[PDB]
Amino acid sequence: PEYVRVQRQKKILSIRLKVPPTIAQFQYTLDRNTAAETFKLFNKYRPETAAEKKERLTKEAAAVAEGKSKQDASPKPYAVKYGLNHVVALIENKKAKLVLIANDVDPIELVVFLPALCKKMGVPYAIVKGKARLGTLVNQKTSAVAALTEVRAEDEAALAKLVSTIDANFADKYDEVKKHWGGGILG
Amino acid sequence: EKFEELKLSQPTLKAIEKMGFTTMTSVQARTIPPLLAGRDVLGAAKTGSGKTLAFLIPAIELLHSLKFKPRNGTGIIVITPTRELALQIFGVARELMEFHSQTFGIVIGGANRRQEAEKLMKGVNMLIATPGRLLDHLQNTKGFVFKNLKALIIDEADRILEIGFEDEMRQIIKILPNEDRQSMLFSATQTTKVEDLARISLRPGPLFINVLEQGYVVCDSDKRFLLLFSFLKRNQKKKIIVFLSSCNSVKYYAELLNYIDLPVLELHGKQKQQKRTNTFFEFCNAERGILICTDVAARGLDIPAVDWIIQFDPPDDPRDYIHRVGRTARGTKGKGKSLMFLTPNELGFLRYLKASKVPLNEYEFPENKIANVQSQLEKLIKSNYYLHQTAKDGYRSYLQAYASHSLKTVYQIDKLDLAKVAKSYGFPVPPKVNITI
Amino acid sequence: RSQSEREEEWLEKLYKKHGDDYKKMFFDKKLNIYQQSEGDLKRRLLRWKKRNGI
Amino acid sequence: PYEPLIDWFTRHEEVMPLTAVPEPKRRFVPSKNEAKRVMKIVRAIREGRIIP
Amino acid sequence: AIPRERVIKAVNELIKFTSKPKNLLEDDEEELKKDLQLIVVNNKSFTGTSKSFKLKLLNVKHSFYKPWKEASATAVKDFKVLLILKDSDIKKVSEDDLFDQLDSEGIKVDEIICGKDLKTVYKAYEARNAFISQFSLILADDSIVTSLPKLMGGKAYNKVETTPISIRTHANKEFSLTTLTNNIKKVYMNQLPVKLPRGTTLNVHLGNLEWLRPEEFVDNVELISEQLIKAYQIRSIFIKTNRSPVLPLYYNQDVLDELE
Repeated sequence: PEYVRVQRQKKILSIRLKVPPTIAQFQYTLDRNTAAETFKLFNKYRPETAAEKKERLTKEAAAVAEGKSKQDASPKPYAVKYGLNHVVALIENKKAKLVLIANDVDPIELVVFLPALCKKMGVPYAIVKGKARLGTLVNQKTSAVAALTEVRAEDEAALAKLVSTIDANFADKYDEVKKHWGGGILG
Repeated sequence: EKFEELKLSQPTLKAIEKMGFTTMTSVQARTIPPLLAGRDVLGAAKTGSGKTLAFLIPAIELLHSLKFKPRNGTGIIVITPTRELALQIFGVARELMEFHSQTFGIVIGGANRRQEAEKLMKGVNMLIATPGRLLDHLQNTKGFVFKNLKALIIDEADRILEIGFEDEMRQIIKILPNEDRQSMLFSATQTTKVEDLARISLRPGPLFINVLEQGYVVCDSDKRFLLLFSFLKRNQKKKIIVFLSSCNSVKYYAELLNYIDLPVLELHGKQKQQKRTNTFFEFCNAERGILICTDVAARGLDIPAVDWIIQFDPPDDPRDYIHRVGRTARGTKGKGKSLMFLTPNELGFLRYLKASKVPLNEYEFPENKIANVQSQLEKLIKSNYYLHQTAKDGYRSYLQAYASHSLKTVYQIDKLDLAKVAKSYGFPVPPKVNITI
Repeated sequence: RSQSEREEEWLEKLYKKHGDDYKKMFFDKKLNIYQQSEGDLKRRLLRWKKRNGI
Repeated sequence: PYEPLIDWFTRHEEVMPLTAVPEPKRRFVPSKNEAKRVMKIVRAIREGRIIP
Repeated sequence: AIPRERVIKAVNELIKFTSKPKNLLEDDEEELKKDLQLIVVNNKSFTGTSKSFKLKLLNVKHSFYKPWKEASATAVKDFKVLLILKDSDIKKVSEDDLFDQLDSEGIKVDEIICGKDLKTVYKAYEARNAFISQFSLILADDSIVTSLPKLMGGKAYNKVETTPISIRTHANKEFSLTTLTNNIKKVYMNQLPVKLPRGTTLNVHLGNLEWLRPEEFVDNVELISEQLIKAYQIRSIFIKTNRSPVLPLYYNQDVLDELE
C-alpha cells in the first residue's frame, strides 16, 4: 500500500536528518516506574464523566423536585486539567503543580514551547509518552497535555515526593542532552 | 471661630457636619480669610493639623463660585510627596467633593497608567498628585484640559526637596500657567530652595503665618506577620498601636485579625473620619486595645501613653520617627516601649539609627514559638473571595508603598523575596502587580 | 418582579439565622455558599420583607 | 553548522505571573451553570418529562 | 494520710522559688516550664512488666482545664479538643449536637476525626505530627483506643497531651449521646490523665502555678496522692517544678521491705 509505505518511510527521514534541540527533548522521557506511579496518581484524580455528571445531576434534581432541599454543601471538585489552552492558562498564574506533556502530537508546534515555558515559570513539567494514555485518564480520545493543581490533604505528601522524583529523574538526567542536536544518523 | 460660622455653600456645610468638624484650629483659622481672599500663601504647620481641609474648603468654594463643567477645566491642583499622604488627602477630599458637583481624581506613580489616562481624558476638576508622575501626564497625555489652572497647592516642600523632586517641580511650573493660577503651600520648616520655588509660585506678595532605647526585630519577610500575630496574642489586654504604610493593608489586617476574633481597631485614610474619630475615642477610652494604623494617620493625631509602639511597615519619614520617639518618651511619663520590625535587607537602617545616636535593643525570636496558622491562612484565602481580594490589595499597596519609598539605600525591591512576602500575606504564588522592578 | 421560592426560603433561613445584621451573614459559610455581595443581601432581604414579613 | 542551544532566558525564573488579571468570583463559589442545569432538570421533572 | 500542712509549706516554697527572677519579644518555652508543677512518685515495680499506653483518669476535686483554657486564650498555643470517633459514629453525631451540650457547661470540642481520616489524610509523619501538636485534649472511643498506636505515631505517645484518652459513647448495645455528653464532662473536669511508664519512677503533671489556688493545688494533690496510695505500693513522693529540684513530702519505708 501507499500509507504503510509512507508511515514506514516516516521516522526514517527524521532520524536521518539533524533535528533541532527544541525537539528530541521529547522521547527523552519518563522511565517505567515513575510514569506508572504518575498514572496511579492521576487515576486517583480522574475527572467526572458525562454519565456520572448527568447521574449526580438527576440525583440532586430529584432531591429538589421532592424538596427535600437536603443541604448546601460540597467542598470542590478536584480533577486533572486537560484543555490545552486551559493548561497554558493554569500556567502564568502559576497554578500547575504538575504537567504531563505527550511526546507525540502531529502538530508538534502546539507543544514545543511548554517545556521551556514550565522551565522559566519553574513549573514541574514532565514529558509523558503517548497522548492516548492521557486521553484515557481524562475520558477523551487523546489529550496531549495534563495539568494538575488541586490535591486533597491525603495526597499532598505523595505529590511533593513525586515532584522531587521527577525533578531528580527528568531535570537532572536530560538537561544537558536537551541542548544537543538529536538525530542526523542515516537509516 | 467655627467652620459653621463662615460663609459656605450648604453641601459644604453638610460635609463639614458629617466629618464632625465644628471648631477651627488656630493657624487654619488664621489662614482661611486669606484663603477666601484669593492671595497666595506659604505656611508652617504641623503634619496632621487638618491642613488638608484648610485648603479643601476654599478650593471647593472656588469650584462652586465658578461652576464649570468637568470638560471645562481642572483648576484645583494638589502636589504632595507621599503616595500615602496622597491617599489620605484624597480620602478626606472624597466626601467633600461628593456633596459638591465637581470631579476628584488621583495621579500616582505606581498606579495603572491607562486608568489615570482615561480619567484625564474624561477630565478631573480636582487633581491630587505626586510630583514625579505629573511630568509624565503633562508631557504624554494628549487632550488633557490643562490651560485653566484656577489654583495650585504644594504640601511639605521639605519632603519634596528631601526626596529631590524640585527639578521636576521647576519643569512643572515652567509648564504651569501663572496668571490665572494662585499658589498656596504648606511646609512645617523651610529652606532656601523651598523659597526659590515659592518665589516662582506665589504670584502676589504673600502674607504668611508661622506658628532612649528602641526595640528592633530582624525577621524574615514571610514570618513577620505571623510573629506580629504571636506577639499580639501574648500581649493581649495591653493597648498597642501598630504603624503601617498602606491603608489597604490596615483594613485587611484589621479584618483578618477580627476574623481571628481578637479585638482590633482600624485607623486609615479609607476610613470615614467620623468613624475614624470613633475608633480613636474607643481606643483612648478602652485602654486595652489593638490599634492598626498607617504612619501618617498616626502622625495626624496625638497618641495616648501606650504599652508598645510597634512599627511593622517601613517609615514615611525616619527623621520624624527619630523625633517622634523622643517626643513620645518626653511626653509620656508612662513608659512606651518602641520596636520596629526589620528584614535582613534593612540593617542599614540600623546604622542610620546609629546616626541617630539613640540606644538600640535587639529583641530575639524563638522559632519554637510560632503560631503555625499559615496553613489556615492559605485555606482561608482559597476559601473566601473577599479575603482573597483584600489580601491581594494589601499586597499590591504594600509593594507600591515600597515603590514610593525614598531611601533606596535602605529599601530595594530587588532585595526582596516576593514569594515570602506573598506567603506572609498568605499567597503560595505572588500575585502580579504592575511594578517597575 | 417577584422572588423565587427556593431563594426566598434561603433568605428566610438567613433571616432567622442571623436576624438583620449583614456583617455576620456576609461571613457565613453555611447558606451563603455563593458568597453574596454586601448589599445584594440587603436588596434581596428588603424585597423579601416587602413581599412577606414586613 | 550546528551548536547546542543557549538557555539565557530560561535560567531566570519569574516569581510572578505575567498578567494582573483579577480573580473571578465564580472560582470560589459552587458553580452556577451546574445549578442552572439542575433547575432545568427540576423543571422537566415537575413536568414529568424526566422520571426519577 | 499525708500532712496537708507540709504540702502547703512546699507549695509556698515553690511559689517563692518561681517568684525569684537583649531579651526576647516572645517569651521562652523554658520560662513557661519553670512555672509548672509535676508530681513524682517513687514506687515499687510500676511496670506491669509490659508497656501501658493507657492513661489512668484520677478523680480530682478541681479542674485545671478551665484555667488552662482561660490562660490559653492569652497564650500562643490555643487549647483545642480532639475527639476520634467511628465512621458510623461521625455519620450519626453532628457538631451542633455537641456544641449545644457543651455551651451548657461552657466548654467546646474543637474537632472530631475518624480513624479513616487518621489513616489517609494524615498518613504522613510531618502532617500527622503537625496536626497532633495543635491539640492539647485528645479523646478517643475505647474501641478505637486499642486500634490507635499504629495510626497515632509514637511521637504522640511520647508526650502526655499527645497521647489519647479512653472515653466511651456506649453504655448499652448502642451508644447514646447522653453517655458521650456527660462522659466528656467526667473526663474534662473531674479526671486527670496518668501515663504509666516502666521503672520505679512515676511522673504526674499538674500544671502552672498561675492557674489555680495554692490550697486548691494542695487539695487536688492530696486527693490524687491518697488515690495513688490506695492504688499502689509507693516508695516516696517528690513534687517539684521540672526546673526545680525535688521536694520530699511523704514516703513509706516499709514498702521496700514488702517488695522482697
